[PDB]
Amino acid sequence: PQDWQRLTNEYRRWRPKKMMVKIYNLQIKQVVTLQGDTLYNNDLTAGVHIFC
Amino acid sequence: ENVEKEIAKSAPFYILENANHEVLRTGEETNFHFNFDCGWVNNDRAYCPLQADFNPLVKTRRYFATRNNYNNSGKFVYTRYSPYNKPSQWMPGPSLGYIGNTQS
Amino acid sequence: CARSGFDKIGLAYDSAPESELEEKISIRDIDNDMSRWGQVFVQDGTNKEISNDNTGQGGNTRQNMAELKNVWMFPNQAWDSTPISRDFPIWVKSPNTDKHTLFD
Amino acid sequence: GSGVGVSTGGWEGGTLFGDNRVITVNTRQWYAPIYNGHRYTKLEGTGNTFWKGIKTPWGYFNFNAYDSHFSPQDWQRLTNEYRRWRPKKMMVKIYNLQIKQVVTLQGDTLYNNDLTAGVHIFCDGSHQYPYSQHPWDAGTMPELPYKVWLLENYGYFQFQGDLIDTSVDGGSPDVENVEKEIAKSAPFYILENANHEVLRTGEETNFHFNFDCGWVNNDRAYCPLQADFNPLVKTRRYFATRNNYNNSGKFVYTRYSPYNKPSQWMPGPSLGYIGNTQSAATREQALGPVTVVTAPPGTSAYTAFTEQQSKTNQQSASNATWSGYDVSPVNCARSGFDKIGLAYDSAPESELEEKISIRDIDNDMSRWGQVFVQDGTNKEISNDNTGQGGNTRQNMAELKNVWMFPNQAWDSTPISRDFPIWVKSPNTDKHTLFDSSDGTLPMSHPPGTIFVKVAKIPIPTQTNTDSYLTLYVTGQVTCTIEWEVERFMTKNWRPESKNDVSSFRDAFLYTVGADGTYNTPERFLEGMPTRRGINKTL
Amino acid sequence: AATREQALGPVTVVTAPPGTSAYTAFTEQQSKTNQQSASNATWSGYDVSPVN
Amino acid sequence: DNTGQGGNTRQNMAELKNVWMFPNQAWDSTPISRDFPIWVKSPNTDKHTLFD
Amino acid sequence: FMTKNWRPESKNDVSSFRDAFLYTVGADGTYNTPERFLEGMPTRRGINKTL
Amino acid sequence: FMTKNWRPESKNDVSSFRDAFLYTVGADGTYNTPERFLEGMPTRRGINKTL
Amino acid sequence: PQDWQRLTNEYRRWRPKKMMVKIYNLQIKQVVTLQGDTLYNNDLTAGVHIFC
Amino acid sequence: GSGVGVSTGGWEGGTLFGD
Repeated sequence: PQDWQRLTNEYRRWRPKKMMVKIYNLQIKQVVTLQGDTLYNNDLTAGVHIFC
Repeated sequence: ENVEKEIAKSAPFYILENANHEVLRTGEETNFHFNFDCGWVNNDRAYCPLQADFNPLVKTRRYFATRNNYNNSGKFVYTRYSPYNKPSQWMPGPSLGYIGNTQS
Repeated sequence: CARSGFDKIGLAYDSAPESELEEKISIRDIDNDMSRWGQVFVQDGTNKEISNDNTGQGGNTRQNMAELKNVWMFPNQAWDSTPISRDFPIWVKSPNTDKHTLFD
Repeated sequence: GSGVGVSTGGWEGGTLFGDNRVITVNTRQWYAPIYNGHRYTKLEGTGNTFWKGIKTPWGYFNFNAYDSHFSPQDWQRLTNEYRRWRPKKMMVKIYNLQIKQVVTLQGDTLYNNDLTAGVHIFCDGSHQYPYSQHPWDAGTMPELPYKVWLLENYGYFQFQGDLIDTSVDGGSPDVENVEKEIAKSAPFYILENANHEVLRTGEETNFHFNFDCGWVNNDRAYCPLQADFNPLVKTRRYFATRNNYNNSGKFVYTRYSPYNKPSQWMPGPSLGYIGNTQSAATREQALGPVTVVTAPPGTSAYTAFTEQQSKTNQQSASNATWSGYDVSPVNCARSGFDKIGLAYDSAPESELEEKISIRDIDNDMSRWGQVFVQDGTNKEISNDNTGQGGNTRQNMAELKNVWMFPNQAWDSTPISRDFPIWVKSPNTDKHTLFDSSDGTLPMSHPPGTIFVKVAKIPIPTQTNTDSYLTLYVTGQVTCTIEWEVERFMTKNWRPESKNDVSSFRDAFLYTVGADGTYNTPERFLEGMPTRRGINKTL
Repeated sequence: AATREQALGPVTVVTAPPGTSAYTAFTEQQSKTNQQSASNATWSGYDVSPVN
Repeated sequence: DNTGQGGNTRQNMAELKNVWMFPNQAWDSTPISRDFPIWVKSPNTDKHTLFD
Repeated sequence: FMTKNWRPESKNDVSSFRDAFLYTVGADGTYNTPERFLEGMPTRRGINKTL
Repeated sequence: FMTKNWRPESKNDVSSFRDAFLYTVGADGTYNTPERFLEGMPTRRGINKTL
Repeated sequence: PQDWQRLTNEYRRWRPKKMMVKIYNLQIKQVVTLQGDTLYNNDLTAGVHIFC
Repeated sequence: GSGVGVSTGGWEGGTLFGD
């Protein structure tokens, strides 16, 4: 909210130049129900598909 | 010859597994760069109507026509605009006066 | 488009995602920019229909002025795009069609 | 070398016609009085108008007209010999400055020259100050090089009287009152914030400018957009015809005539509104084809009510003239209405006679007289099969209002010798196609306005009230514009119509009379308009 | 209509310069300009098709 | 008046037969058959709108 | 922006907001957002543009 | 200034002025000046300073 | 007023660094009363004392 | 150059905001 306020108050116009996105610290968790309870344990060697 | 039969035939179906893309694990990361090509976003306002910007201190050179007798024998009689009312060449921007349906 | 009189009509939106507590619907009321117009009126001639004879007095009454509700694109039009709030979309996908008119 | 007793320059003038360039040098004798008593004051229009603005202790050089730059013959030779022209670069030179003091020693007034008095000269090239100069203003450079030119007082719009009206009382701040806000956010400009020169009699100054602009086309189309084709070949296209006037009907097709062929080229835009002629006695209400009421959403302009459909403040068409500003002419590509929009006088400050000239003559066939649209059969269809016709139906209608549409091509209005050259294009984000029905060339950054005021020399007073010394500035200004031109070439066999004087109705014109009154055209043809004889293959 | 050379088309355009009188023309008394009836205009004018 | 019930009936919706050029319009040109003309002469006029 | 305007421009101050507690969390953690368009700090407020 | 503050600061907008016509000349040329301290745009308004 | 507003809104603190004053375009006028009227005529070779 | 009839300076004004 302040970056917006300071943007609109101090500047005549703006446009984006270039964007950079970074997807990192990935963590893949498995959901298993051992009993009535649900427990969340981390399964290594599971992949995630990412497509731009 | 059935055209609706054809629309359904020529409708696409897309699958994202045709495309080359990354498969990552916990240790891996990825990033993407993009370069915008775009117009601006203007933060400043006009304080004046498009047609109101002129100098009342000078008298205009232009006259406006007036019909006189309301019949076939009539003709336009011309008289000078007021300094405070001057014609303009700048039209209003486009608009559609339809407010949308509120029928409940 | 360029009519600011109707700013209140088109856009109404909520900031709060996934909040069933309250609507909090915000509508764009405030535009002080004078390059956007409230109304446009067109006036096509005298206020009384012309008599077909020479001499004679006026004729049946006639509608001199009218509001133009629908203003399309025309030469020498200049206006300003709507003021945007903090929560708006930045960009929109332009279609991949062959022909495009002015982007506003 | 330099000083009080050597001139800074000399009188330059004339014209140079060339193949690719025309250079018109013009010098005038000008003077600036003390405007408004050296004070900024709120300018309010008398009568009924809501225009409100500032009156400024400044005056300015307005170089925008053709007749100021070209003589009557330079114009004639321009329009006859050249296909198109545009300005390239302008250079103005303000020199031979002389500051005189006005003192009344007795009943008589005597004019004695006070050295060491300055003059402020400011060219706004960035347009940081309101550009209030309008085309079709009477304060441009005189067409007669021997007439002295009184600079015009500068002033600018500030706020709209009926958009500051409601509940603007200053008892307590109303942040939700929008009209209270318009008045708060209205600007106020002072030309003493800007860096500018102060000159004395020995000093001079000059300014250069580089135009970036479109052209001014002097050639006419002899053919309608849709009439250019070869009747010797038969067309391949057929036109549909309904047969039986009922549901069982269908279109039956038959070939166009060789002499009637369809076209892909639409008529250029036009608005069929001729403006209000009601015999209204108020000159300051809006009489114009399109009057535009600018009001922000929350504001109430003059007498306004809420339309209950949209629940927004709106005005009656009669009240809107109070609150709004007309645009004329709107006819654009329709040449049928040429007579409607423009009427103007050449003669400045002459109370002798009106001499109002209206643009009657346009021979250009790329501009259309009327457009008719015809939507189907002349009789309504019966809902049963078989049956005969139905209730009568209106087959054809005139389209009065033609907006912008794909495949439109037209030509701008022919301009006379005395028109404005350019017009300020607004600094708005969005613009459509530039076509001015007054023929002007809109430019993003036109030549920067040159402002002049006379330095304020105080008079000591016991009462300490403001008292200034009464004195004025006279000088010489040389405006030299370089024009980019194109000579025409044609394979046409027949002779073209050249703007001869033989077509003038008045024999003695562009010449002084017995008392020195310079006789000017009262007609549009006598002003030697463009687009006369030079033919343009469509 | 049996006449192939009259204008049958969505938009028929009568090009006449201001002072001219095209075919059978009358003066509209509002603008005092020569105008034509929609039936006569087909004689004097040129259709554009298709306008869709 | 305030309160009250409705009023005279009103036409809510209508077909727009004539759609002129307006901002944010995007469309595609007509499909052409094997036998069409390739090109057309653009007029030598000063002003042109969009070519479709 | 750069301007020769003398008078002060309208800057999107919070003082014009109707709700005092806004853009801040509450007792239960609910982040209070604007329900009005002015409280969303729109553009085109005070910066004047010579026409 | 630089800040990590999330919320918008109070900026000395003119909207808080009580008198609409201010810092501008009148009909007779009288330049209208603030009669109040807020209308004189004081310092130390919105910019927050971590203690 | 706007330079002040933009100053106070956009900046955390300020102080002056260096000032430069320039006194120029000097004009010395004499006040003489030739009659009931007072007339103001410019007398060259009259000095002004300036001391910083 | 210099003398009774040439000005010693000109009107300067405005402001420049910078970082």
